[PDB]
Amino acid sequence: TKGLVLGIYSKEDEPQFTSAGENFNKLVSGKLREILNISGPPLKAGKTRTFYGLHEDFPSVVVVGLGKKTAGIDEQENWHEGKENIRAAVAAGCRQIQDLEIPSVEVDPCGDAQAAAEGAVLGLYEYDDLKQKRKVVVSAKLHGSEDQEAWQRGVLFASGQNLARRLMETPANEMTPTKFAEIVEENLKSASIKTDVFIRPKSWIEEQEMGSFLSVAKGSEEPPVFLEIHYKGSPNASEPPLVFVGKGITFDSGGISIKAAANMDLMRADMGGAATICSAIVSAAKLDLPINIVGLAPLCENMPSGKANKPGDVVRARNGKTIQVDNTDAEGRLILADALCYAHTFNPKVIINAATLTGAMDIALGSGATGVFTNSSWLWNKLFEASIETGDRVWRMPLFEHYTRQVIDCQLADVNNIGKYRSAGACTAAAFLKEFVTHPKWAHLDIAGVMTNKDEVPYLRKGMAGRPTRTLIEFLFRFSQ
Amino acid sequence: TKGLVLGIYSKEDEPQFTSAGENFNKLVSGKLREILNISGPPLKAGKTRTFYGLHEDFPSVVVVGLGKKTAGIDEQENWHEGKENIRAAVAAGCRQIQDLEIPSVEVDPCGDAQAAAEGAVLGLYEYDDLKQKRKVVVSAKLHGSEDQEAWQRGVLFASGQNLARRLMETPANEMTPTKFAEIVEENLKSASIKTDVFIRPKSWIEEQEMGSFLSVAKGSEEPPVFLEIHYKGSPNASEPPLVFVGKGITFDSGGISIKAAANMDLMRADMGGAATICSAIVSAAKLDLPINIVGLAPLCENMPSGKANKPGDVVRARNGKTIQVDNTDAEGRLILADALCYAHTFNPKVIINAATLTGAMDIALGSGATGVFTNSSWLWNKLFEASIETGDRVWRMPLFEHYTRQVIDCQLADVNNIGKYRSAGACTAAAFLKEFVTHPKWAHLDIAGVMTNKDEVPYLRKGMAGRPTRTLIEFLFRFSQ
Amino acid sequence: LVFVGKGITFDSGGISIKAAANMDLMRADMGGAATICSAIVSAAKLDLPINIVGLAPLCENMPSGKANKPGDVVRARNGKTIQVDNTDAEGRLILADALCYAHTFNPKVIINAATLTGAMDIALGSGATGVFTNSSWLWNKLFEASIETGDRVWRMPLFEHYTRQVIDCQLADVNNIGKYRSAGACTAAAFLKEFVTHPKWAHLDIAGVMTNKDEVPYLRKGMAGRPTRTLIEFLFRFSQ
Ligand SMILES: [Zn+2]
Ligand SMILES: [Zn+2]
Ligand SMILES: [Zn+2]
Ligand SMILES: [Zn+2]
Ligand SMILES: [Zn+2]
Ligand SMILES: [Zn+2]
Repeated sequence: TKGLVLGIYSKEDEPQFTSAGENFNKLVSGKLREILNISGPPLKAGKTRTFYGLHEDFPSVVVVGLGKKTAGIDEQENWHEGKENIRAAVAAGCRQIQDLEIPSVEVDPCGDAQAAAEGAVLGLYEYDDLKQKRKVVVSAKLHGSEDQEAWQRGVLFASGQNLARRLMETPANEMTPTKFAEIVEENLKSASIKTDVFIRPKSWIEEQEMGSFLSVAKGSEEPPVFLEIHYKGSPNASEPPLVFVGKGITFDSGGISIKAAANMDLMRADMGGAATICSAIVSAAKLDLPINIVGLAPLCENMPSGKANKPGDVVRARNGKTIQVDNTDAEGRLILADALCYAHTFNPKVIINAATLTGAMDIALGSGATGVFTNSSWLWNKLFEASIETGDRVWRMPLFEHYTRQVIDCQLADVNNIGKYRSAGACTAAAFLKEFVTHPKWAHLDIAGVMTNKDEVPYLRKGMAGRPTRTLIEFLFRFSQ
Repeated sequence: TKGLVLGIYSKEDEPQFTSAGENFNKLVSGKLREILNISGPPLKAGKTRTFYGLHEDFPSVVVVGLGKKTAGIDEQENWHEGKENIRAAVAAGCRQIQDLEIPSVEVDPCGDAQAAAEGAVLGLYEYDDLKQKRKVVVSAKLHGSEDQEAWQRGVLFASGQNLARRLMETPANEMTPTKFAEIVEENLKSASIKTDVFIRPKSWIEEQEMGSFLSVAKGSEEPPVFLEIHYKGSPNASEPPLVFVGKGITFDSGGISIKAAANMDLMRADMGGAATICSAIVSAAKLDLPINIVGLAPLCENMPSGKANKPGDVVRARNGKTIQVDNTDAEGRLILADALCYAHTFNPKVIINAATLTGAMDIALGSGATGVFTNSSWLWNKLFEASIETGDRVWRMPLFEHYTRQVIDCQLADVNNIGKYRSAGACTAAAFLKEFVTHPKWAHLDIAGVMTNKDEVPYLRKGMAGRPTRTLIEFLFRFSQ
Repeated sequence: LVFVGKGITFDSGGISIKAAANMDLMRADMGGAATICSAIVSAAKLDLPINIVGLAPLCENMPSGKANKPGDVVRARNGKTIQVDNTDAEGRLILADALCYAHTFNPKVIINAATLTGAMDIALGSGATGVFTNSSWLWNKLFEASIETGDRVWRMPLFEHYTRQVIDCQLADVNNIGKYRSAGACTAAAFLKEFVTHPKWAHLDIAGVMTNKDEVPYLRKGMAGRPTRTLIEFLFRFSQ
């Protein structure tokens, strides 16, 4: 059987159906509006109502509130409101169809086939892999034939996100460093033949003088990996690549500066930064975006042991700078210090890194937006514009020499791994990373607060969220224009 | 005797003196450069060197590094760098003159008499009032006669700040609610005859239905006050006023949600918001700025007792909204809810409030900038521009409906006093306040992280800092143009 | 004369793991070895006419799958069993064997130094290092030595009162931490008394004089090296 998701707008006499809803109402000789009318209150945005037996092929029709037809970019909220309405409403419709165990659903494009595809595929996603109680996986399809490219591009963007949620969600004993490197490799090679994957072993990592990455890694028995992803999509094979770097800690216990036990299981998602940048690169190659992109993810685990990093140790990063490890839980900093050095080798046009770096970001913006520190207002503008379309917001945070001073604490080393005071922890972790970039166009995104979803963005179940993957794909999309 | 502070720029053969330094070098027949040269390394920004006996009237000459003569607005740091250099350098020079107990100092204007006045008067400030060991108070004067208005306007701006540091620093048993109201009254009436002060007692406050302010206040024995300050500086006496509101908690213990003991003494500065907006209004009236300004500061103490607010209580704000007090330490929120209602009575052109609201602001930006939440980009732009001149930065933080949802937790009341989750505490405290403003141009400044100085801004001793008072005076200055 | 020094090169706490805050300073838990070895290098540069042996057990204290467990009973070189109730009271354990071995040398005097206890820091907090000694003659020579150097010593009690607190049988002859939290410096020293039979032993607890901030003006802020000159000066005068 099929289910049909149909949208309507908020209230004229009648609140308007979409063209597809209106066309369905004519095909059932006015029944759909009749029952909608005797059924109760007008549906508002994100609200659904389900009707049965109106048509032989659609035993379940779910009508969904899209909000005001007029909705556009909201200057205060910094997103396109209308598309947010369409993702929210279609996900709520689709999820009613899966609770009735119906295996396929025709979705009305609602005026924007791309965001309706994104609502349906985000909305229906689940991670029930290691459970014996799995949900019915239903397959969403565009209702109609008129903008199947826009539907399929949304399908594409919502899967990139879903790959990243899956990557993040999987338990750390399953998603080890080589296992993640293998999933990404497999996915990237299915995306395009214009790809190259290098799963670099410890041997290579130590030939590259990556001392601060290697010192995080040694306290675990799990072999680290340096994952080098290439998408050569430019016609000019010598066109300078954009490089994405991502913190891939596959589990963070804290090391010897050990984490509290409460809710420590969420640190399986400390490789969110690698999940995010690698999924956006798989999507860019599926999209055959005409640009060269390198992806760099140092993968390792941070564990207490008799060979772990000790508070006070001084390690040497690939640029020769010494780093005093004052707290072993400020490990991503260390990892990214070498990876951001290596990023420069590629002669990049742009360097963007992503990391679940700091609980300070969560106290600061708590999932309303991911924080970005950038030395370039041009980069800031392109990322900000990219998030107005996706609804997955970005908010700029300061790169002031003020926070740098706080981490240039000599004592034994050139730089300290944690700021001198507790204040502005996101700001001093970003200033730490500035010490390893000499590039005029670098952006640091702190993903820690947008790592999980509970109820905040309606089209995502409660779980690891995969954010800001579509802001990154959209940024690449527009850049390759 | 007099001391003379003279500046020089960083390195040509010779690093250049200012006109005044160069003129002094000619008056001592080349001695000053001679000794500067045999004395050691070239002074860099903020560095000083002191020379004795070059001239009969100036037994101590302190030469001060101004940095690069070319310094202007820094696009990355968002301030005028050169003026920051001049405040820093002159304060370091002036403080050498006070450590030698010299009672007067001629200060070179360094190309910007206003910032050199600001360095000297900020630099030399102290709060030693209740000590028997007091510092020599030296008197800084412009070296020369050429821009005595620019010198005196800086004197004016730096005193407004110093009034606010003094207000903040004083122990809470001395700076009670009527005592603060009396200091401000006295200062405002010395500033202009175009002023009106209303120290409103409890009787008035309860006739105005200010239930959420009154419920914070009742747990202390100290009578609360509502301070209404008017500066009628406009030619049009019916010109709509700008209104400034400020949290005046004179000591915050936490109430029944009691604070930890460690460093609780700093909550004598929880009236920083009232200190800041009242000092800027005293400065605006000294400056005879042609605008109408009302200042509103609810003053009270937050103490545990047998009549204190209890976690879970529901109080009624002046607009009739009920507020569930889930945590009694989120009291400023409550106080400001009534004051921001009353602000609307004045038919204001602009509503700006300031509050040491949240330690979450300190985790977020930690004294690199004060955070501002505003529903208007026009207000944001004027405040941001104002802080480029003063060096006392502002950084915009988001007013998203996302944080509103978190505080619209019904349960017993229309709004909860703390957000549902711990995340984004600054953002949900600001969204709480949005619930009490209907004005299209409101700005909320969270002053909590810029409350203290340790070493971060060089021209301020370690202590309560009085920030962002000059950003506010400067904003008023430009608005009255 | 034999000098013994705790050389823990990093102390994490083991399984009784330290809090994260400021744990980097435990790189200085070998301060006791640093102190006694530097004084012996100085005594030989000074060609002091005496025989000096220096003994420093050096190791690291880390959590792992083979680390000491709270409750374990280990056997010291004199055959006494020691119940390790808390793995962060490790220097105690280390010094127990080293102080046994010290006796082999037939020494005139046995002095050990250790950053043993944060309880010393609560007690005297860098105004002086604490010394527990069964001899007033040793106390007098060390005290006089610190009048010259300015790097003070303050005597702390070796009462059988604190011994009783650590003679808690339960599984072992001696427990590694005192029964109550009180007098932690005093019960850690009484623990060590259980391994000395020599009539002239001094225990110096160096924990509170480990760092300098502003307290003694001629030292920058950092690890301070105290009480090294009190020890050199004591040797100097002894060799007279
Ligand atoms: Zn960590
Ligand atoms: Zn981490
Ligand atoms: Zn409070
Ligand atoms: Zn407060
Ligand atoms: Zn220990
Ligand atoms: Zn130890």
